[PDB]
Amino acid sequence: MLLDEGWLAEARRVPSPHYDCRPDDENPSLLVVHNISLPPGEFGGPWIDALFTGTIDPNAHPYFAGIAHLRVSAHCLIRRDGEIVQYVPFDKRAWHAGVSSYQGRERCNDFSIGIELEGTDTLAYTDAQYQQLAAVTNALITRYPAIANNMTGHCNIAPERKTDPGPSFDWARFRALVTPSSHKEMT
Ligand SMILES: [Zn+2]
Repeated sequence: MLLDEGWLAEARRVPSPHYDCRPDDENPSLLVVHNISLPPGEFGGPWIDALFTGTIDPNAHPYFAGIAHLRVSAHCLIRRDGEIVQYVPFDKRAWHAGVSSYQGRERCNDFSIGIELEGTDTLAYTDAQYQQLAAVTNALITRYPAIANNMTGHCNIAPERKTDPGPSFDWARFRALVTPSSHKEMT
């Protein structure tokens, strides 16, 4: 994949206005697949911008209203129109999940330099996302090799048929395109 100034190339730079710090240490290389929307990169929905400005009202549900108090920071957010946004480079650890576990490894927090996908009410995801994500993932695997067999989300803690409250990211398409437990070297 292209890299420019040691930053991820062909992406929109949106470095989060307040990063996190979590007291955990596991090698950062986990791919997180789920449809979320939290940061106001580009949209016209006032709820997302209200979070960052701070005027969010405890109406939607408790989790979102709760976590508002804590700043958020993702890593690479791919929007539903096949766009790549980058919030928080490989320098100064982020937080965007709560908890997740895969292959007898639980991550207490989203303490890994993965990806996150963004959409709004399952608005057309543009298959292009999967293709471009797979390209980024090829680079990321070649950087830190884990992701090649470590793809999960927040509901994929055990059953891969669910990945969040809205998967539909075609596990057969993605797993075939990405490293299929072959076309790898070293480990
Ligand atoms: Zn999630």
